[PDB]
Amino acid sequence: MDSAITLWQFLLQLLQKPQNKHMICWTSNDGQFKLLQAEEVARLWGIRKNKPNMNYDKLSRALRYYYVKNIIKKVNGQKFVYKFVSYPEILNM
DNA sequence: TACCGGAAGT
DNA sequence: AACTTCCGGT
Ligand SMILES: [Zn+2]
Ligand SMILES: [Zn+2]
Repeated sequence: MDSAITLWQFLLQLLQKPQNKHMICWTSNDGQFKLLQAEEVARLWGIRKNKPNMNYDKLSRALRYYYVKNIIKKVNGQKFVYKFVSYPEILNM
């Protein structure tokens, strides 16, 4: 009985609340964001999905799977920085 | 330590 | 399917 929330939706959720700006913030006005506190975001994700051993290593692997899906891409040469391929298009399905 | 995609588990 | 868990190579 966990949250049916998706990982990219969960990130979008954190990005909506100022309370989480210290751990994840927007770095552009076109979908780019940065995991300021990557392990903290990962622990939060594990609590949500009920995976106590969740860490940034495995969360990042999930993000890498989004490259193929064209949901999220990596911002090359910028640690912890990623970009939503089509934000906010992904919010008006 | 970050990032990457293959392979297998849930 | 959408991750989760490992692994070895850049
Ligand atoms: Zn639209
Ligand atoms: Zn390794």
